[PDB]
Amino acid sequence: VQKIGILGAMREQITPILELFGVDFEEIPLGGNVFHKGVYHNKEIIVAYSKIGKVHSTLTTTSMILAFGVQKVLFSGVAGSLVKDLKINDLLVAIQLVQHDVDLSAFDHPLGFIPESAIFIETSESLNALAKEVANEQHIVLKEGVIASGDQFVHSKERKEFLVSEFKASAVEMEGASVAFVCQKFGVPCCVLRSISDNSFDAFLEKSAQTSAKFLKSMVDEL
Amino acid sequence: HMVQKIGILGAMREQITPILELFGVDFEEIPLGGNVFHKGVYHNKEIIVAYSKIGKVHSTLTTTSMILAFGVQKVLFSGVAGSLVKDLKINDLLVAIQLVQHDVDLSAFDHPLGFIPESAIFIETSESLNALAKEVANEQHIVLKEGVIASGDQFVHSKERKEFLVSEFKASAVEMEGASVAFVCQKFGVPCCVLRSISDNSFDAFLEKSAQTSAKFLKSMVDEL
Repeated sequence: VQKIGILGAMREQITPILELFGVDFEEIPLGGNVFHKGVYHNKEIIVAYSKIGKVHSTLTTTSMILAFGVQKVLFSGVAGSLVKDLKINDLLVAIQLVQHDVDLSAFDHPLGFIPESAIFIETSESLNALAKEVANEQHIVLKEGVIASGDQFVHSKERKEFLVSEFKASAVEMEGASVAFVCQKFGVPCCVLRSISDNSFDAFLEKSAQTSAKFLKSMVDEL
Repeated sequence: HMVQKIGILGAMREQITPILELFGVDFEEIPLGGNVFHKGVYHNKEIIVAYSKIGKVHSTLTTTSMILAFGVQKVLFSGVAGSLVKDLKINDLLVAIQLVQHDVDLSAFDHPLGFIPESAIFIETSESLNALAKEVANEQHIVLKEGVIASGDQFVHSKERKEFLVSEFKASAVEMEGASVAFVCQKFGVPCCVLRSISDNSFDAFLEKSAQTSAKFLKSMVDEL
């Protein structure tokens, strides 16, 4: 059978996903997290909220793989734009992700680099081409970019500009890079999608929750 | 096979062969998620040893695999740290009573620095493993200090950052993996003890030295478990 992981970066994204898929979902607790497991079109679907920041999101993804056997992972959520051409409500597919807060510069490593790893983590060529396929069939503009992730909420103009000079990043958030890393380590194809959320707010989040559930279901139908 | 199983993590790859050697039994190598796990039997326990790799995502991943894939019920975590206070000097051994993620910053939503929703600023380790470390250090006339340990994904070297960690968190030392391991163990219900040799206040001689010291200490703890 197929086994597919869907991770949401905000708790409010989860209900809209379960309801769109239509099938019953068993609630299953493991290590502080909650995993929703259902059958749709004869595939196992595992859905969960990541929780906040890199340790939380690493734990959730690691448990999704080792405990539920998911074979592919789809991670939606929200990011802040760092460049003018990226406007509120654009959908961005991450080709590369960087942990922006990593600094081993004292040992002569460049910023973002950990030994036995790399500065930029790649996502799955096949899932990304399918997202472009889904987006075209649905008349959505899907833009391509580098996402930066870290355990700070980045608001200041100075930190934003450093992220663009050093990593060539388009957008910023808190979980993406850790999730894509874990998937690489286990040889599990991953796709990370973000709707742009800044350049009064619940409405933006609600709607973006509804439309991401639709886009993910459409990727699953093709898988 | 045995009923009891214990995980032993090292924050430096240099710490592993001394540990494997001192326990003296045969270890089988099991690769998983980019990590290598050494599985052996000593006394009436299965022992699982692994290097954590560097920083918070690495170490969170290794611990989760150790708990989930090999069923460890207790975890002992050794490595090196930097001093933040004057009475903590090179070659001291320190037990972390509590741990904090010093780099977390959600102050834009009015959260105290270090706090993440659904968690706490301070993560706790095992009172009973810590009192055991203390009993062992008495028996062998070894110095074991007790303190708060700060972790984050930057090698901290400036005076401004060191003084923020003291004033904000009352930390006594700083390193890059402790808080994340104590956090995961907490999430699964697994008692955890974190032990650090102080590396500051040549580097390699200090390392080969401390790896021997800490492997003896770790084995002294298991012989009493």
